[PDB]
Amino acid sequence: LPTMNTPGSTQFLTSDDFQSPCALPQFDVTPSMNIPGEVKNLMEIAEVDSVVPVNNVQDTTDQMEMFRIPVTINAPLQQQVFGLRLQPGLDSVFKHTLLGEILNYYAHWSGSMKLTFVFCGSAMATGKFLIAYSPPGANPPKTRKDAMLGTHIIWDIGLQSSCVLCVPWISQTHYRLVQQDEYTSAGYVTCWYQTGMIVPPGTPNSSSIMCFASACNDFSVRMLRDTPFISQDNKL
Amino acid sequence: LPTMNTPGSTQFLTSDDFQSPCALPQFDVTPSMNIPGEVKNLMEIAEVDSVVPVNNVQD
Amino acid sequence: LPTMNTPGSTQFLTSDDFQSPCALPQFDVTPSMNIPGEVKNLMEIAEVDSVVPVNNVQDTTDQMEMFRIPVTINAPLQQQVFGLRLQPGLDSVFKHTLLGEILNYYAHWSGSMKLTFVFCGSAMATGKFLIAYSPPGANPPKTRKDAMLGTHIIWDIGLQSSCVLCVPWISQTHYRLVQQDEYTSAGYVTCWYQTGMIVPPGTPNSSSIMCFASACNDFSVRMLRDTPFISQDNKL
Amino acid sequence: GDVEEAVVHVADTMRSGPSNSASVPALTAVETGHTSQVTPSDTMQTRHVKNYHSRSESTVENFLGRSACVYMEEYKTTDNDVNKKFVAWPINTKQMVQMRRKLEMFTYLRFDMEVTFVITSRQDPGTTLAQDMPVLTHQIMYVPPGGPIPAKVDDYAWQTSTNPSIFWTEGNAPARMSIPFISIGNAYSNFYDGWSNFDQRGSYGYNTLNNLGHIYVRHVSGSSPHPITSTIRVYFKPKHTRAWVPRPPRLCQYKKAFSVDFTPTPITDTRKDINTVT
Amino acid sequence: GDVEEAVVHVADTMRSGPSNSASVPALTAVETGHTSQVTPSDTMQTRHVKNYHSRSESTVENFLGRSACVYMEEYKTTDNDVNKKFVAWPINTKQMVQMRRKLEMFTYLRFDMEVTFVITSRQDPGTTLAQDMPVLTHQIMYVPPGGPIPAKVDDYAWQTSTNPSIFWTEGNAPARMSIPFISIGNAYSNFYDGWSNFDQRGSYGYNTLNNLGHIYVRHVSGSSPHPITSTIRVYFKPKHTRAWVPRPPRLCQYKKAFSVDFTPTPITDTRKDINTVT
Amino acid sequence: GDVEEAVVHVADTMRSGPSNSASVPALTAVETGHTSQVTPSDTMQTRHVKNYHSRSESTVENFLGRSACVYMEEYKTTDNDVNKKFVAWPINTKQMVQMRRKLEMFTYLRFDMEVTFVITSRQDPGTTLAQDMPVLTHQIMYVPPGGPIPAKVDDYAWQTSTNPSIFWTEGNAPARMSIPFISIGNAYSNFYDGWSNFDQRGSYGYNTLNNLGHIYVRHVSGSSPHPITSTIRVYFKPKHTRAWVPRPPRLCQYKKAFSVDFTPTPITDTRKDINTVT
Amino acid sequence: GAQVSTQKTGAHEIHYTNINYYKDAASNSANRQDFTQDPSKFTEPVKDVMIKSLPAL
Amino acid sequence: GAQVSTQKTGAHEIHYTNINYYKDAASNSANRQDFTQDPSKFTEPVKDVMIKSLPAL
Amino acid sequence: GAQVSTQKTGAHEIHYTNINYYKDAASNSANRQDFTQDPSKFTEPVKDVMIKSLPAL
Amino acid sequence: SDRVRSITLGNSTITTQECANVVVGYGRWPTYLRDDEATAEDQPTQPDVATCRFYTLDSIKWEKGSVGWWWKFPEALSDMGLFGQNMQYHYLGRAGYTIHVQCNASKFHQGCLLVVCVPEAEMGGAVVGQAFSATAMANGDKAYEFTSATQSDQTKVQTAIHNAGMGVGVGNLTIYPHQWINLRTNNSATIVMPYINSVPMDNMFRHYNFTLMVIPFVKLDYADTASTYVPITVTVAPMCAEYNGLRLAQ
Ligand SMILES: CN1CCN(Cc2ccc(NCc3ccccc3F)cc2)CC1
Ligand SMILES: CN1CCN(Cc2ccc(NCc3ccccc3F)cc2)CC1
Ligand SMILES: CN1CCN(Cc2ccc(NCc3ccccc3F)cc2)CC1
Repeated sequence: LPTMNTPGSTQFLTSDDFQSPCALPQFDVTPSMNIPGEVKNLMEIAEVDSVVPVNNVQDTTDQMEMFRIPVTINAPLQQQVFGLRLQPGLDSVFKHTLLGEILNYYAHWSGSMKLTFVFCGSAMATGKFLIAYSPPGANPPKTRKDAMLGTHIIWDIGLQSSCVLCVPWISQTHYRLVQQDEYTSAGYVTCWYQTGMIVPPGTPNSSSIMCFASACNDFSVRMLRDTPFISQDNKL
Repeated sequence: LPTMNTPGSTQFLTSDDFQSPCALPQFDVTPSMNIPGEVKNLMEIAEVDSVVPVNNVQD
Repeated sequence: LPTMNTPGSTQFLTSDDFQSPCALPQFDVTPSMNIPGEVKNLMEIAEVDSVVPVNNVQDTTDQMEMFRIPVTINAPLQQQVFGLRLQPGLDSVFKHTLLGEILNYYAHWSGSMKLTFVFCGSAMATGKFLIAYSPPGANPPKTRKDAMLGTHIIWDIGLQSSCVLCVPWISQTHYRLVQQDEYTSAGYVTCWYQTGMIVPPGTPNSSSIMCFASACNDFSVRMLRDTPFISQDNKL
Repeated sequence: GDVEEAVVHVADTMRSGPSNSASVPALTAVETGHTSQVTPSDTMQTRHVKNYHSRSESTVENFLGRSACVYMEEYKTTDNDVNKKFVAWPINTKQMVQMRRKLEMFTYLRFDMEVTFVITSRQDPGTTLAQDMPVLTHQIMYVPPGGPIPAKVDDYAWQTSTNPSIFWTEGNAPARMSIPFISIGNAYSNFYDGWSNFDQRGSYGYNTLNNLGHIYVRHVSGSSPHPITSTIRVYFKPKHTRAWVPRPPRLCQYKKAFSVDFTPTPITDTRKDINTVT
Repeated sequence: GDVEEAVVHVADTMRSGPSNSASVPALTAVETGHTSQVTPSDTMQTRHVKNYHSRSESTVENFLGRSACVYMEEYKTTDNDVNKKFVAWPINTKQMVQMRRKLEMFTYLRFDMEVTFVITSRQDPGTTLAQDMPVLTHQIMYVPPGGPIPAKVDDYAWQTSTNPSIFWTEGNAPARMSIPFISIGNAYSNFYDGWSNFDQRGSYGYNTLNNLGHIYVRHVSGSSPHPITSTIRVYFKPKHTRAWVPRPPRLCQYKKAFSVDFTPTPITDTRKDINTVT
Repeated sequence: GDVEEAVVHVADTMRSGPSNSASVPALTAVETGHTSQVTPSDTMQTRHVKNYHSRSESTVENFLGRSACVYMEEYKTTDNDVNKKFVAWPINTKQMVQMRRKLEMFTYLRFDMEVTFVITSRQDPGTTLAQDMPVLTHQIMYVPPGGPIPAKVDDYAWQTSTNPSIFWTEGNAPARMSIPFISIGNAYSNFYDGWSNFDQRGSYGYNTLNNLGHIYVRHVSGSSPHPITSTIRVYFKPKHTRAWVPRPPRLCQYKKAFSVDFTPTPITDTRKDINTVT
Repeated sequence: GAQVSTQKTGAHEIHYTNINYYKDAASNSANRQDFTQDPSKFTEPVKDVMIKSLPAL
Repeated sequence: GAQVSTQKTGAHEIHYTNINYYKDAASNSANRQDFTQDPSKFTEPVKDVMIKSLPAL
Repeated sequence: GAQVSTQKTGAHEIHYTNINYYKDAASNSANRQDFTQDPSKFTEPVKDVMIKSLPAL
Repeated sequence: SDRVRSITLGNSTITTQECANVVVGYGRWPTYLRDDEATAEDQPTQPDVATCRFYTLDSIKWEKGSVGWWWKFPEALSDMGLFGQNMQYHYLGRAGYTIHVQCNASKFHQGCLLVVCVPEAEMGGAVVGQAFSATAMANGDKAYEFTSATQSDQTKVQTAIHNAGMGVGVGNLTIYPHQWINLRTNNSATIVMPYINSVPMDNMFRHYNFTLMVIPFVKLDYADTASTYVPITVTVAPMCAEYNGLRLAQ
């Protein structure tokens, strides 16, 4: 049967799908067992919440302190609680979270995100907070009046101790680069005092808040790549 | 299956049409968008008028 | 017909299945004859009994002595007859038996085993014996009270001169390694005097017992390997 | 089921006779921006002609469906300079003039890609060349943007676990692969009249949208007693092409790989006078 | 008979208008261990959007379906040290960092394996290199646990009668083979929090369950007048994969090939203050 | 017509409860030469278990279906001794120990054969090695019993007209061929307890029935200015196998290629005493 | 004994044949065409179903 | 799963078979058999249709 | 003239085609798909059938 | 109300008037081994009620400086009632578990605890390339203390809290089944852990099926009160337990 070899023959492509001979002919495999916890897609992992280390103050002698956002009883009428860049795969805040780790194995991402805040103060304490997301622009907000123009939610602390801020997917392109640059910016997220925290007598004067990050049901990734967080110099 | 290679095997012809493996398996492409001004044949461009520089007087 | 060679072409794999040209074209083979004793599976061989050399006392000047387990008329009320490790493919006792030889050509094994004991004393002699199998544990049994807790059978010597101890397959894994280690231990087997041996006047004061080893109908092996018992240094 | 089965000639001339009427097909007005649709049959007597010519070879698919070199570089198997033993090229189609001009006739493109690699080797000159070396092997690695980049020939990054790669041995056919449409946008853009920062500052031009990654090449383990130099050529061949918004072909010679800068050029050549025809 | 014949896009956004009611989707309680299922449509007005994005590339099958190097070693065709003329590697996936981390994201795995071997050779430097040697040939032998192990290049054990082996000649395509699921248990275990002895003593960790065997390689009969060095790289490519019980990715650098030992590491990098966003 | 289309797990355990009766499955009598067919269900309470284990890998077809080396020899392209430039091997399966023991587990065998040849070359050491030689070619010739035998490399007998032969060039895949069942009897015999002469004299043992012929190998026309040594390895792979009358495996080491001679060996290893279990 | 199935393409704007040559299922090519998934296992591991609109507690 | 289609020839004075081997549509061969075209987009971009025979204005 | 048959897989959780190219049956591939066996030949070579439950003698 | 839960196992009952929902492993409820999945042949023993009951595993003290604690199972219950005896006398074991953690404080206290069950929680030694005994990681029901600073003693495990002694980010432990005890609205966390292993059954003295971890993510704080610490109690109840391969007692 006449034949002609085309270019690419005898090459080894690491991502090919070809049949090959079996070295252990007629090997009987062990019967399957339905172990609990089967995972069929990394996105299922990506959708689980994880604590975000927002308090990266360059002076954290205690590592666990990075997870707590300080709050005080007597604050200037309007005062910023925190601010951060929305770069889930590049910013130091999201770099090592359960979501950031998955993204670092890819190059493109798209979809919305969830940020959940939980108040871990006393039961008698109360307050209100304004959390706003500012799409990309030439300047990040500096005061509450600037922040309130963008997407935001007013959070009231009560019996329900958690509030969810859904960051919508507002972008000019269907996808964004994990190694984000100026062209594919995503904006900023900030939190401000809405009313202030009030406490009765006989309670601590300070409290803390924690943030959780996760992906919505429309999130996706593409173009698999090798992560840069792990490296070696010599064979183990 | 017996076979025999004919002349021309292992050559690289710049105008060939052969199937080749995909390096990015199961890559999801961006949805298509009907941008105005699609061109399907260079002759469509060739049929448009253009100014002719007839006055080539060397001065 | 355009084609491209994939990795693995022109390699010689010792366990491949490919068609090849015949060098003796149209050769007429001799007619077949149904010789008695056709064997279609090595397990059929593995299921046949064979004598186990249990008496490996490091002082056997006579090799045939290894096959006989001594027994005496006047023994301490409780006394151990023998003890051994259940490593059919590794223990010296089972290493060279008809079953051990087959196993040494493989890497994994599973299923139950049969141990058959036959009393070769006088016709007037009588006695009872306790044979027990102790699953894996931190310590092998030291006395009859310890042994009787595990699987065991009380053997009565009478007209029927043989008794069968079926070792059940109790393991955490579907398979065990022939080159057994601590992780895949199998236990121990021991025999003890139940009542003692009594003889009338005019009979020998000593007797012997023999053991036979074989596999049950649920036994199996997998992963063929090269046996280590045979070796050479120069071409014959 | 076993088999499922699956041409447009140019317009024909039509017989035209003498005419005398008020209709004036010859006269028109270009001010409307409309190109006249007149035919020779409308100004002169013509015979009936059947045309079998076809415009098959003018389709964009065929026009761009030819492999063209886009980059060539040299690396040595052994040398003192570490940077000289491997290649690191940011992917871009502006390096070679011919294919650059071919692509720049359209503003937006969307196509699949077919990549072919041609590798050749030669022994460097020297005072002593007598040596015996088995066949060499080469590794090509593709690093999407943001991935780790090797800093030396024997770096750990060469152990690709997710980055696709090809291992090739000299003497066989050139390596080949296919690449789908991998742009974040809906189509590739040859031109981009805009800036990077929202304040209209920073990088300007098509340099802003070039984020396709890098390609690295090395000798797998060859290290000869004497230097050996290798050269690699990369060829691109668009497939399944679509184009939008045609543009005028470039008149001035290229001068930069990431800019439109140029020097003024005359419109065309000159002749003795407006009547010279010889 | 002659032929028998044999897609799930992400969820679409839905138009949402102004609302004023007692329902409060935004408020929840994380104490339950339940991740909120809210969507942007539940907190802001949104338009109707059809999503054609798919999560095809995030499947475990595709995530792990890439060949990665797991071991590399060098052996010489001729030398004084007998142990230096062949390789003997106990199979394990903990040697290379990248694939180790990739696999360690799951507790239990069950997959078929595809093994590819890349072999290259080079002439050692010396004062005299002029020689002529035909093409070399290599033998790869797999020894299940407990089998005989060769002690020298020309040992009798190299006459495999049951042990599978591959003979390969330089200049051809890399060798390849397939391996089924060969674990005694129902699934491979990356971690094992337990001991070897029932008295909670002896070996500890995943080192206890590593009993996959060995691999040996040698030059079939090549013995040059001058030394020649060869290197072999082994690549693993899981197929038909299933995974259970996901785990958090490793944060600290690896330090041992058969242990989880590590050094404490900061959670992440630092910035000027909690408000810095530049 | 275009297509025509064309599993036995081990026995399952069955629930067994307490029993008290006159039946005594445990008691038997080995004097009958009958192996007891008892099962664990007959002596202890057991649960219901479904077994999916299969004995596929224990079949004789698979047990013997592995290629194994049977002979290796060296010949030179050029030398003074004529007998040293080619090989002449009488076919027999008793040369290599491993496959010999594998085959000797059965008394009679009947199978097709698949033969593969592996050839490698190397340059002999010397004071001057600088030379250039094109690729070598080798000839393998099979001579049924009684045929002419060459006496030198360039003998006339190498012009085979009826004797099958293979010509092979270095650098390609190993040569292969198939051989049907070519025994005058109804089955191969590994053992033969008898003599050659009818008066019970002459040759004794399996040496009498070995009349399979010879194999010869040479370099077709290569004759280098300097010596070059080549080695050939022969591999046999039974196919379509049938066996009869199993025998006990050999305990003593082999000492002759055409005899059963041996030296007495201990039955097995020893231990401290009959009760030692540690 | 040939299988015909669709190949990956695009939303708005396609068959390949496969045949198995070896007797061992481990020799087949990767079955990377499955896209079923269910995240409720890890996101909703609670016993009592909670309605998103209703208060959590 | 084989496609049969005509090949380029001449006017006055012819089938080939194609089969896809890979699961990715990007691996197929070039589809250079399409010859549809419409130049009115660039030659007649006006709003009101103009008859060639009638005066332009 | 193509044979289609099942290939080895697993219990809980599959066709290949074969064609012969040579005229000699010795050229075919190994027929390692047979799993019939009967051990009664070597384990029960007695003349009178013995019931396991009943006494041997 | 949905803040009231009651659980009844064997002859013991648990009542909580202030609790959140109940987390069920990976959505899988504990169950007995099926016939088509087992491997051992002999009849198992199901000592229901005798072994399936709650067992209070001692109590710790939560201070302002506490860092966390961990327990390993089933070794923690090695000497607790008939469960321990049956564990000792049998070669193989298999059972799910119900973990209930109690921690109550006034409406003027503040703090947050993370309760998580980590299956296959392998741990690394304090000094890389230095082995530890089976006493620096499990010694019965006693709780082990995490450390704020890096461990230095070579005879014990690396107790660096931020790395969880497994060389991973502490904040990512949410992936495993878990619940939070926030003093503002919760006093107890309940987790139903099914049997997870690569084999149908396993020796319960050689293998640690899973590890429980309680980590204060927001340190306890209070002011002007006579209560100096908040005790924390853990209670565990094996479920659908069955043993196999009886032998002498370990
Ligand atoms: C500026 N032009 C825009 C269009 N773009 C087309 C294009 C897209 C991808 C590739 N990939 C080549 C490749 C193949 C294999 C491995 C790595 C690779 F980068 C080529 C061209 C070209 C640039
Ligand atoms: C610790 N991981 C567990 C999973 N295991 C998968 C695995 C299983 C078998 C093989 N065999 C490779 C091989 C191929 C050909 C000949 C001999 C061989 F050993 C590889 C990986 C990897 C280790
Ligand atoms: C003692 N055993 C008896 C069985 N016999 C099997 C056998 C039969 C023929 C061959 N021929 C090998 C061959 C192939 C090609 C050319 C010439 C040849 F001799 C091999 C084994 C082996 C010896």
